[PDB]
Formats: sequence, C-alpha cells, structure tokens
Amino acid sequence: PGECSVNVIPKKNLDKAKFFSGTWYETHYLDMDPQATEKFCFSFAPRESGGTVKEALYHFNVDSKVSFYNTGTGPLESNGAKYTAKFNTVDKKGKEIKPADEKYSYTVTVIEAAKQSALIHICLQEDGKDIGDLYSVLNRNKNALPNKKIKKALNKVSLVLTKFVVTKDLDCKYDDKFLSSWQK
Ligand code: HEM
Ligand SMILES: NCCc1c[nH]cn1
Repeated sequence: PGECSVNVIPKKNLDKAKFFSGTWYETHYLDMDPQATEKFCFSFAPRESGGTVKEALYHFNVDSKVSFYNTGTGPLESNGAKYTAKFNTVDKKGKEIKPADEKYSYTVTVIEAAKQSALIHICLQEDGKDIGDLYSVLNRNKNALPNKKIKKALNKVSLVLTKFVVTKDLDCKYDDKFLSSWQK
C-alpha cells in the first residue's frame, strides 16, 4: 500500500504567523516510496486566516524540465500545526487551469520549526485513503542546512537526514515571483 507514516506528531504551539508567511524552500526530501526517484525541487507560500490555510505550491521536475503550479485550501486543525487541503492547478499568473478533483486531498503536518528551518510531512489521499507520503526539510534560504532541532525531530521517529535527497545539488529552476506575490 501507499500507507502514510505513523508517529507524525504536530509541533506543539507552532507560531502560526511566522510559519504561515513568506516563501519556504524544500532543501531535503524523503519520498517514502523508494521507487519515486524522479528529482524535484519544491517551494511554497502558505498562509492562514480564520482557521483556513491557503497556500501556493511550486514544483519543478528536474528530470523533465517542467514546472507546475497549484494552490491548496483547507481547515487548520485545533492543534494549529496540521491541515488537510484540496488543491487545484493554476498557471504562473495564478489563473486556474484545472479545477480541484474532489477525490484528492493532502494532509500537511508541521513536525518542527526552528530559526529559519522547518520539517513537514505530507500524506496524499484519494477518497480519504492513503496513497503515499513524504517528509521535507524546509528553509527560508535554498542553500542553507537545517537547524539541529530538525535533526532531533527526525531522530525521534527513527529517520536520519542522510537518507534524504538533497536539492541544492539539483539543477533547480524556481518561480519565486509566483510565491512572492501570493495573495498580493
Ligand atoms: C518537498 C518535496 C516534494 C517533492 C519532491 C514532491 C514531489 C512531487 C511529485 C513527484 C509529484 C507528482 C508529479 C507528477 O505527477 O508528475 C507531486 C505532485 C504534487 N504534490 Fe508534491 N512534492 C513535495 C512537496 C509537496 C508539498 C509540501 C505539498 C503540499 C503542501 C505537495 C503537494 C502536491 C500536489 C498538490 C501535487 C499535484 C498532484 C496532482 O496533480 O495530482 N507536494 N509532488
Ligand atoms: N509520497 C508522496 C509524494 C508526494 C508528492 N507531492 C506530495 N507528496
């Protein structure tokens, strides 16, 4: 199965205003499907208001040199560090080019955040059933290494950073303006 990981614990008392601001770059990622070996770059701009998350997502396929843009929207859990979103497909100007498919959703858990670093987990689902998951280390700076608090969080769940794919070595292309201008 594409069963999502157990023991994914939301950070206690995440600072929402700090986390749900600016642009986050994935610096390391671990797709829990060992055969998912396509190289990707990822960045996003998550925002929150009134218990609803609205985020802009950017992916770049290094293997194919194709980029794609999505937006996701959903309720933030009472714990304040986990949300489940439905997503559509937009172009680089933010115009919807494909509507959200009702059967798909994803659940983001913010496991840890420290300084300019964060660690999230994403469980993808179809009709409310797991179809795969991934962990990502995030940083405000593409070239930066994670704060040690991130490693501690990985270590609590028997993961080590060396298992992760490192992105700075990849030939990434980013659309930073798409994310900078999110909700502007
Ligand atoms: C951090 C490293 C990440 C990597 C390496 C990654 C990789 C991928 C890959 C390989 C796909 C499939 C693309 C294809 O079908 O051609 C994908 C799709 C997608 N991912 Fe990610 N992802 C990451 C993070 C995230 C995060 C954090 C979110 C949500 C907050 C997210 C949401 C999505 C969405 C909405 C799609 C489109 C699915 C569809 O079109 O059916 N991803 N990503
Ligand atoms: N194993 C989950 C893959 C993925 C891609 N994008 C988001 N999640």
